[PDB]
Amino acid sequence: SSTHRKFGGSGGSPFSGSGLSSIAVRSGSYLDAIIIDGVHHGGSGGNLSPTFTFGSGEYISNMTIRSGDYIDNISFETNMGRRFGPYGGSGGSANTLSNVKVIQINGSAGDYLDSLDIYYDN
Ligand SMILES: [Cl-]
Repeated sequence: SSTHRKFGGSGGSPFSGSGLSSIAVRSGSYLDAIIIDGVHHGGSGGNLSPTFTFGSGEYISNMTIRSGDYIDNISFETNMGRRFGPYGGSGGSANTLSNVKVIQINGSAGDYLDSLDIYYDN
């Protein structure tokens, strides 16, 4: 296999997302945490989003991340046309993974979400 792309900065401690079955975030001006399959990655600040639960073979087909030294914003669309976000702030540069299949979301987090490493098929 896959392509991957890293977003964000160097802080935090690494994590792996595991199978992409459900996602929620905590955000304010930037990302406090991402919660993947009920597992928390990041801090306790900001506001907690609703949980997006993927339906049977649903996957992320478009994803937009705004980031700088931290992850500032996340949004995505799925192959079924469902949407998540945006959650976070303006700030950072924006980048979109367009018409892909996201297979893993790994990253690094502490009290905030420092970085994401997105693995995807083009
Ligand atoms: Cl930042």
